[PDB]
Amino acid sequence: MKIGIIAAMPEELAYLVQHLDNAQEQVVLGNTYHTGTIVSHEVVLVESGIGKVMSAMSVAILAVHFQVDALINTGSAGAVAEGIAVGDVVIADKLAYHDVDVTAFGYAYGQMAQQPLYFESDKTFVAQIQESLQNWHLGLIATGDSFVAGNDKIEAIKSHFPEVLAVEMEGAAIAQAAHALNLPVLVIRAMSDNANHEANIFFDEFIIEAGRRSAQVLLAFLKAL
Amino acid sequence: MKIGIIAAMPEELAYLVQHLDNAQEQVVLGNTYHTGTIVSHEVVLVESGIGKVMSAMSVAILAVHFQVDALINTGSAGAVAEGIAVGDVVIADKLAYHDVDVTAFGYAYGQMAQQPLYFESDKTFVAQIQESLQNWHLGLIATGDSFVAGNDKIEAIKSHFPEVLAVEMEGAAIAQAAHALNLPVLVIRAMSDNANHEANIFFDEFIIEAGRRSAQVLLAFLKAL
Ligand SMILES: Nc1nc2c(N)ncnc2[nH]1
Ligand SMILES: Nc1nc2c(N)ncnc2[nH]1
Ligand SMILES: Nc1nc2c(N)ncnc2[nH]1
Ligand SMILES: Nc1nc2c(N)ncnc2[nH]1
Repeated sequence: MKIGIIAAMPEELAYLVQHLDNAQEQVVLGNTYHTGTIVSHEVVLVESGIGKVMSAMSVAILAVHFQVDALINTGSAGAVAEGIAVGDVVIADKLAYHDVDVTAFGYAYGQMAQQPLYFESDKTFVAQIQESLQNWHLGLIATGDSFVAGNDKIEAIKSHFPEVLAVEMEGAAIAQAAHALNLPVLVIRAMSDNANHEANIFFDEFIIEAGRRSAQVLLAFLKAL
Repeated sequence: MKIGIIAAMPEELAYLVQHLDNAQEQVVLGNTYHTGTIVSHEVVLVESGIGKVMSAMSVAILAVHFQVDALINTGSAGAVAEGIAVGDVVIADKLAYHDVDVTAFGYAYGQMAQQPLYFESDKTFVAQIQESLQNWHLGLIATGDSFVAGNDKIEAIKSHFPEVLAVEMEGAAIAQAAHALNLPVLVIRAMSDNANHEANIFFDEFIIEAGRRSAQVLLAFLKAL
């Protein structure tokens, strides 16, 4: 499988670019796509930009232009669940939006129209990475076009998804796009903050570590795949 | 210019498909793209699906695969401003998200990270359609991954954007994607409801009319372009 690897920010893609063999760059519509191999696997790496729209466009271009067979999404997120420490890794076995409301038509809160409420990382990828797995957790990552920085927002999100482990701005968008384009995806994150009132401060301090930790898990997964 | 034309729902693309000359269909990653000409213009038509992610993927595929030169986005929206009647048309001279909060890093409410707060329909397209222009208005359309159906939500949105004329789920996403991919876009909508407690009921009754009215304005624009 040719694997597309997406990260929202440069800090989250840097470590992987450093491990890219026979690296080449291809500029497509103003963004750079890195091609080459990682431990034998044909990959395309891309820093998508932040949020639902930028994520969705990278998936579409990876699918249509680069003809990838699978996707891995890596980066940092905010820790919200019991037992999840800053620096921990979360493998998303489910993904959902925490900021979607089409309930007027009967959909569940969080469920986008003409979509399932929950998307999932590919089950075989999840089984394999668990085996290769750093303190880590398996569970729900909730996505929204918002940077969560307050207990009031955390509690709002938990009132809809009590089992949420972490929050961030792209996961469910990448999974929605991947599912629409018929591609398996694996979503991995490392915690840079607690999504609380200080979230922006700790995100700034720990983004590089979190980006690297998530990337290290991705590399361990590719070594075993 | 080869023009990509995007509508979220089938009801919003049907009238245009009926006016497509030498119509052909091309299936790309599970979605149908209609090619041909409308009043001499080379077009590609696509029903993107609902919401930010589906919109963004259609723009990316239109850009990268079909190599379009411009985009027109058409459909229905909910009327929220003074003087805007159900059935009226709104040409969006500005677009912004009403559901985005990255204020923790200093961005304005509604402003996505690494993006402007307001996107705009291409100024030359707006000048031309005004000339070709049905009761209609020129102003802000606010976008969110939510179907607005309550005065409480309307008032929430207006507290952030007092000049908002209508609300819907794709405009600003299409404009964000178009801007990122360096393509001019024109956003047009016809009102199917008032985004109030009955919004889903009136949307169901008037979606076909609204889809057609917006499409008729788009056709008048192409006839003059
Ligand atoms: N409405 C809805 N609830 C669920 C659930 N508990 N699990 C999966 N899909 C769902 N869809
Ligand atoms: N690393 C990271 N932290 C967060 C947060 N608190 N909210 C949204 N996205 C994020 N991404
Ligand atoms: N923060 C911010 N305010 C504005 C405004 N009033 N107009 C355009 N761009 C903006 N960006
Ligand atoms: N036609 C239409 N009405 C609406 C509404 N009230 N909210 C969001 N999108 C919409 N689209």
